[PDB]
Amino acid sequence: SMLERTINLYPLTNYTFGTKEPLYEKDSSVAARFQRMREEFDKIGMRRTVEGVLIVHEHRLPHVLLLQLGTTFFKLPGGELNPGEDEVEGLKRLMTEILGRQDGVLQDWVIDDCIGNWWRPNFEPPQYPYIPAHITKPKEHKKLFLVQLQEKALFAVPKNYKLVAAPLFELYDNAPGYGPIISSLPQLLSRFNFIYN
Amino acid sequence: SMLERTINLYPLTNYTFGTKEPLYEKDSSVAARFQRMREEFDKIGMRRTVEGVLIVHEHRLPHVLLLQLGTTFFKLPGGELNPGEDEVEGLKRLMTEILGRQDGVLQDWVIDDCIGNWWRPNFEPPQYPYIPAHITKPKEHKKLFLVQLQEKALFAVPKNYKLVAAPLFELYDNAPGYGPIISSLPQLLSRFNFIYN
Ligand SMILES: C[C@@]1(Cc2cc(-c3ccccc3)no2)NC(=O)CC1=O
Ligand SMILES: C[C@@]1(Cc2cc(-c3ccccc3)no2)NC(=O)CC1=O
Ligand SMILES: [Zn+2]
Ligand SMILES: [Zn+2]
Ligand SMILES: [Zn+2]
Ligand SMILES: [Zn+2]
Repeated sequence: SMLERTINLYPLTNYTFGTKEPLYEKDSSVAARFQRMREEFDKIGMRRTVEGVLIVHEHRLPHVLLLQLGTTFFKLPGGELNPGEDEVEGLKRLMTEILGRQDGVLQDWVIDDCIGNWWRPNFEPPQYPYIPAHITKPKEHKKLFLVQLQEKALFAVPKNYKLVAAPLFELYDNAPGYGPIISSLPQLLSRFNFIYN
Repeated sequence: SMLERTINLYPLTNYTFGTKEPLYEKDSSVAARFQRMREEFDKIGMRRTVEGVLIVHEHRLPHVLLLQLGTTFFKLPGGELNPGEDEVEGLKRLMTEILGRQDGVLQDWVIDDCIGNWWRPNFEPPQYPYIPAHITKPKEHKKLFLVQLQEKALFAVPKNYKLVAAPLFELYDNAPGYGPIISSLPQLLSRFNFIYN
């Protein structure tokens, strides 16, 4: 009857958030983003994106680490796989790129849980947790993984981003604030047995 | 990188839906429902409810089996555990009670996946996929399980219910139609690798 995965959470105060050089997006606008998505689809097919969910707590209240581009959109650490790249090795690479330390000490990322899939049917913003009706060639597949943090870690945040610890109640039913993926993280995390260490 | 659970789905046409005597709710109204919930909380503490998600497909389109009380509210097969009752044995008991055959042939329910948790903080309708802030004594804990169906099965539907096969797109973002639990099932099922048999 214990069919739940057990996940160790540690206090937000256990983690050190340093700073490093800005990390710039490949697209300077939504228009460019969808242009490049069109160009790559015609060369190498469906975009494969991976996103990591990193959880901490304070006073046994779970928080998801989000990356805020200045004071704009919130995103999960993650991004685009290269063609032929393993999903898990790819997320470890992208999370090292985004939050990895300047002193070049290896963070040990542990990824043992897929927590969802999202599909983009067109070169447009709408994404669904399923392939919609009549769609044979989705333009993007996004896969979310739960990342088990070590007890303590040093993270280097690119100077152009803020790292925010978002409590679940704030995500819940707040698609306008966070979009349909991050806003459904409370539902997607409810199945886990969190230890508050 | 295959961290997904693999789930066999079969066609809706593989399953036989017979009929049996009505199965009446213990509460004749929302008011009675919350009254009885108050009375039991003071005797035996937090209500423990279990709900099963049974999935089929037609033409590789996944459908969740819902029970419609006449033409009213949609519910998952499930209900209240007795004090000291195992969650999994309890859901098998409740699903036998609701959909079990009249000829008293055993359905073999396979339950290997928790897909979420919901908490009712007050004797009121609101439920959250987490224990809300300042709540030490939640009044109900609801646990959802994915039920792996056999290739073929005979189900006996109580005459006062309809068994509806609901496609995911219809559930998605339709809390008004289905409430916050069923409406978030597409997100909660997205992590599974469905085989369409
Ligand atoms: C190639 C790369 C690498 C990348 C990831 C991030 C990033 C993701 C999440 C939070 C903060 C930063 N910025 O650049 N460039 C892009 O424009 C998308 C992408 O995958
Ligand atoms: C004790 C019991 C048994 C039960 C379950 C169902 C039922 C659930 C889902 C779909 C269709 C029918 N109706 O009665 N009586 C109640 O009033 C709640 C409960 O747990
Ligand atoms: Zn504390
Ligand atoms: Zn795909
Ligand atoms: Zn077919
Ligand atoms: Zn509980």
